[PDB]
Amino acid sequence: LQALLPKNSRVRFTTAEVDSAVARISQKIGVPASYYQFLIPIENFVVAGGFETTVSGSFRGLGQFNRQTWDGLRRLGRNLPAFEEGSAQLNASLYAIGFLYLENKRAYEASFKGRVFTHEIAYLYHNQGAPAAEQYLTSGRLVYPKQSEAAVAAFAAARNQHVKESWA
Repeated sequence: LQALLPKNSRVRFTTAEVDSAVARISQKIGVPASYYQFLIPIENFVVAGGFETTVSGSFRGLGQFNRQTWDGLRRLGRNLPAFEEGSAQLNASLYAIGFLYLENKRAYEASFKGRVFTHEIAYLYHNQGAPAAEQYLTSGRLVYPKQSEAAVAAFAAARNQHVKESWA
């Protein structure tokens, strides 16, 4: 039973086709497959036989990208289709998730020298955007606070991981 959040069109992908595409793309672009396995179930509906993803409104597809974030990657030179087309596609959305991870990793490492970009930190960056993610890490307040309980839990873990020097 999916929890109702206060805030029509979906696409369904099978687990196997997601897994196959993740394995291929993650290897190609140098992003851990485990990051995709972490992110996809948080952002999308896990249903019998795979995942369903909303492709209407501001946030779309497996990565739940908005157009501005998607277009940012294109501006960097990433070969993606237009937001509205690619966000409804398996491969393009998986490339975008990974390209964004790579960009956010650079942003995190530039602001916090010597620290490790963990999966939960990467998800914070993915969801809030790098500027707002850095703001949450430093201030403890979300710029865009209307997120799911699972997301908020991930962000709290991310900040814990960020501040603490080691596992403990």
